[PDB]
Amino acid sequence: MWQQAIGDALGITARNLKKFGDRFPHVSDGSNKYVLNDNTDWTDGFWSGILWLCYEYTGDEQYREGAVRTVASFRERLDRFENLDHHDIGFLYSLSAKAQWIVEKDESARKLALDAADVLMRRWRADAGIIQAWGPKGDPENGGRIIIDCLLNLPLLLWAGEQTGDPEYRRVAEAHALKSRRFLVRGDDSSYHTFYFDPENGNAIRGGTHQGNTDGSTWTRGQAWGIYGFALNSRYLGNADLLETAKRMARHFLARVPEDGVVYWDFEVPQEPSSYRDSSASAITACGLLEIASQLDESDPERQRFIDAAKTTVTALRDGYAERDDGEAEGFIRRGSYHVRGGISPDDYTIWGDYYYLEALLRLERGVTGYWYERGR
Repeated sequence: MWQQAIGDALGITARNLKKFGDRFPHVSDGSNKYVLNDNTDWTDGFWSGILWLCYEYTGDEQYREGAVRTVASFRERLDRFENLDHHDIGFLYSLSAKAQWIVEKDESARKLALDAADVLMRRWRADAGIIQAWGPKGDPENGGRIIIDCLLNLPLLLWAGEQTGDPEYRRVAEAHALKSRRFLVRGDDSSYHTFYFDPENGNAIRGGTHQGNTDGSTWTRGQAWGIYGFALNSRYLGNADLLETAKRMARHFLARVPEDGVVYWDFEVPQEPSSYRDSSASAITACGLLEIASQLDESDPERQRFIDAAKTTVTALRDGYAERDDGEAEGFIRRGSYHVRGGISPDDYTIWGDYYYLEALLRLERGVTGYWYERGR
């Protein structure tokens, strides 16, 4: 049921590793080819994650060697602080360095992830009680702004806290998660993409976005980050309120899934075929649904409901969006969208969409849960 889907991903990945060399895929732009970078964006970790997932599934050394090389690249990136003055250190290092520690207990990789967690900790703004998402400290524009995507960067901090025994990691992560719940999540279970606070006292100013259709709309990837994000923090914090929020956001998302089973880029624009989609949002949600289900009691009927919804989503992605390994295609799923309003790769491969699609497949087929937290823990 999932073997063929994984098989195509494995083949595409093997081909890509040989073609990309030491460079990293980010997104495609009008073709079946990825545009690469030299480990300078916020998405490089997803490539590492894909490599580790392929290794876990196959045991094929080619994937491990590729992943190990990306980890070496990440050490170099951290030690020269190249484009890391933002909150995405989690996406970057949880899926690469922490991932290697989770996969084979490599002490060097563990150290690198810990070093990265320290740099992320400096994104915390005590006066505002939030982790600053973008820009330098005190930035007039984004100095007191949080983004819902940040929930996925907290796992690195939480993991580090459990590794070191330093209570500050969890304190900072928990505060940010709770602040995100109160101000990013809406009363109808939808969500804002970003939220602004007064840098001086942390008081709420307003919610808004630059990637969703409007400040009051529902950017689907943003909603997806909430679903998986609140569920991941729920696990680490044993916080029932965050799990409840994950469930609420998931139900909201599920009720707005179109006919073919894959969402449009925003829930509040006409849900019409000529409109852009965001396969990555559906991929992220599939993982979030499975994560939520894993935290529910086996006697809870909604548990199997979410599991089945995740399966339906992955099948929808496979059937209508997945690329077959035709020796040319470089992405797993089509029609992801980076920045629709900005006209940036609105109908393309997204390395994060590819990563979550594969993580969902690995979860369903092997019970492999990715690299957000330790296994059997």
